[PDB]
Amino acid sequence: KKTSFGSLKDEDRIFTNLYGRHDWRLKGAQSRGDWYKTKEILLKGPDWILGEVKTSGLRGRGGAGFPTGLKWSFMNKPSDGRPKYLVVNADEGEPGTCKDREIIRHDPHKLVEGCLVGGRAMGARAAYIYIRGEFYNEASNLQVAIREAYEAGLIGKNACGSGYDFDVFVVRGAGAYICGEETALIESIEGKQGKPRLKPPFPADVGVFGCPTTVANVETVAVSPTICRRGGAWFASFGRERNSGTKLFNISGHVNNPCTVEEEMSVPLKELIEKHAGGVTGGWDNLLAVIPGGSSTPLIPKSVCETVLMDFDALIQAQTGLGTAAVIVMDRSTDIVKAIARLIEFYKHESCGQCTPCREGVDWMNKVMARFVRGDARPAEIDSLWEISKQIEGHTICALGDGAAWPVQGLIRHFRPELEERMQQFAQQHQ
Amino acid sequence: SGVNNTKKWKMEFDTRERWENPLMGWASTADPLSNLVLTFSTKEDAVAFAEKNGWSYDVEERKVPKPKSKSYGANFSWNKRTRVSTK
Amino acid sequence: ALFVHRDTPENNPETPFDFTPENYKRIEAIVKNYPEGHKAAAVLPVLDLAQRQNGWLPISAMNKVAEILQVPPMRVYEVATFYTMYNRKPVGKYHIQVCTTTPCMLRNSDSILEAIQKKLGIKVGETTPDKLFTLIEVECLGACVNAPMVQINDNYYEDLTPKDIEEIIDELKAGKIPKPGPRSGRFSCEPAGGLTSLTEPPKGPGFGVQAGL
Ligand SMILES: Cc1cc2nc3c(=O)[nH]c(=O)nc-3n(C[C@H](O)[C@H](O)[C@H](O)COP(=O)(O)O)c2cc1C
Ligand code: SF4
Ligand code: FES
Repeated sequence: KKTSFGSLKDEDRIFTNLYGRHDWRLKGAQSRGDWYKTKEILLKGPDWILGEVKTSGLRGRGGAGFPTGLKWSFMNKPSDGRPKYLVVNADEGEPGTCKDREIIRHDPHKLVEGCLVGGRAMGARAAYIYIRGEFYNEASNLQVAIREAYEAGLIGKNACGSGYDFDVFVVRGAGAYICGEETALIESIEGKQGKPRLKPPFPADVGVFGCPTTVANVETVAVSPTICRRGGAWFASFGRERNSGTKLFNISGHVNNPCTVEEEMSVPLKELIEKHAGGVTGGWDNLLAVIPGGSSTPLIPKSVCETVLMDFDALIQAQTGLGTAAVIVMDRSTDIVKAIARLIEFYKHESCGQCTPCREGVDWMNKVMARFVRGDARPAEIDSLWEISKQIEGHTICALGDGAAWPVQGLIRHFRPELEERMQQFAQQHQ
Repeated sequence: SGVNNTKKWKMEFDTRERWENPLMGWASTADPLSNLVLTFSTKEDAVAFAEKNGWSYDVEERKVPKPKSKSYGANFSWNKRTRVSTK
Repeated sequence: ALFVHRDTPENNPETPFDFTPENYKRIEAIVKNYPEGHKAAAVLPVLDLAQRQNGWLPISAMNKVAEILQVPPMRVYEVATFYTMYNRKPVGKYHIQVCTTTPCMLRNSDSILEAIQKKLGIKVGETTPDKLFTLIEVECLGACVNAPMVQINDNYYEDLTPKDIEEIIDELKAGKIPKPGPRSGRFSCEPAGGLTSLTEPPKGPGFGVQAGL
């Protein structure tokens, strides 16, 4: 067992064209190991592929972190007449998250091969890659790559000479963050408003077009071929137990070199920021708070960031979450209340409006936060806002409602003196 | 949608003339039972009460909504008309 | 900003719209991507194709999409008003979209927005009198490590300063088309001042491949 994690070697990185300095097209992809022995992987069978993903300990990289091997095994059942589909979530809408964008445009063939291998394990006839409409150039890059795979016989009829037919369609979104939610993504593909479905049924039983479906994040799908080639045991050698593998991180905000970088799971938060992002603007002592996994995760203050690790279990114990592993850094010159208030404004603009607690509650929370920014409120409203957030959390159809409540809870948990100070200043200036 | 007003049996009497009061236009009546409504646990209790008081009566059997088969999943059927075009 | 339609002389059911013969060929490819019996799945791509041909979506374009795909017009209206990339009113030739969500705000997207307004002489939500530019704020565009950034039509312009965006607008006025991507010195999402990873040449086919395959 390892005590410490990080310092991932280049030989062990999966996304080796992360920065687009090598040819992203098929020839460059093959020279880097993509599409190698895909036929042999396919001829191993869905159970062997699903075993490798289970052994790798891989968990969903879209934000929720479900164990990928178990989730994909819901599809490993006899057909009943309906087709079966893999839906790749390339909506990438969480603020702070831009990792999936670099996979699609610089390593498109990893994603295409992942669809074939991942789709084979589920017995899917095709993959629908849902990419946010704003990613037009990335969508075109992916479409060029898919045409190359088709022309080379790597997908389509008799993919990789394996006797398995598989198509890969790209469908673009039209501007909605809620379409990253797995059931709302399915609804969007079907030509409706992106409004999430209740569960049950679950997608593996009733999904896109009403057929058995699996929705998977781009990063989850793109690492599957490598896991099969190099083995699950290789992947599980990275990170803590139940926190396996490498991870793409986005470090943005008040850092010297905001960047995307691949790094081992369970790396300390401080080492990640200082080693790869060039440190906090103005020095580590200038740090105020970090949102560790995209806007939906509660912020943690500087004291927590001193020692916390970046994996699913460590961040849960710190009262937050890994999320998409989008690290947003705020230095001490930040107006923390405004920064969080802007995130609630984001959720207010993205709420699909379907269900009452988020249609009405998020808009309500948005109004209170705007007053809290100016201090035009009473301290008794802080506890009220906490209770409103708890009335949204766990009572909505989808997790966007949970995602709007958690950032508010993070602000109140760690920066209540700041909120009260703003109110006290306003009362004097307006006495 | 509340069903709490459909639990008990009622006994009411036939409606009779109401006319306009010449002075004010108020609704006048000469029917002393115009407002009488009695409540019973069962129709047997209601019938027994009516019989001993000499009233002729009509009994209407209780209408109970039949059990419906509901399935949220049917809203997304692959090949059935139950698929909904909007949510 | 409204979500009800009022017929005007320039936007009514009789406003001319029809897909060009080439666009009808592209529609067949779109519709063929979906299982038979589920043509409605083509509403989003086809509705966006109408905007690409026309620039925006008059009510007559929305009606034409409904007719082609045999879906009730209301269901096209619902999609048109739900997704924010659809323009139900005309937009300038260059739709400037500035991200102002917290990660871009933390890196001074306000300066970018103020620089644009000062140069173009317009406020957010407005179109220039020449009808060349329209300006709006948008939520996260998925390029947060490259903040602050804007999207002009289909392209991203990244790591902007007030000087960079003003140069991009000057090129657009001149009729040139600026190259997308970071304007700071780097090429994409790599850390500035030197790669901290992927410095070594990547391994070739078969590296680390487990035994048994
Ligand atoms: C509001 C909202 C937005 C989401 N956006 C994304 C997204 O952009 N990309 C993504 O992979 N998952 C997103 N998710 C999570 C998905 O619903 C789902 O958990 C994920 O796609 C499953 O893939 P995975 O198991 O491989 O992680 C979002 C969820 C919510 C509630
Ligand atoms: S929580 Fe919000 S986004 Fe999710 S279904 Fe309810 S209203 Fe829609
Ligand atoms: S916050 Fe602006 S691109 Fe993400």
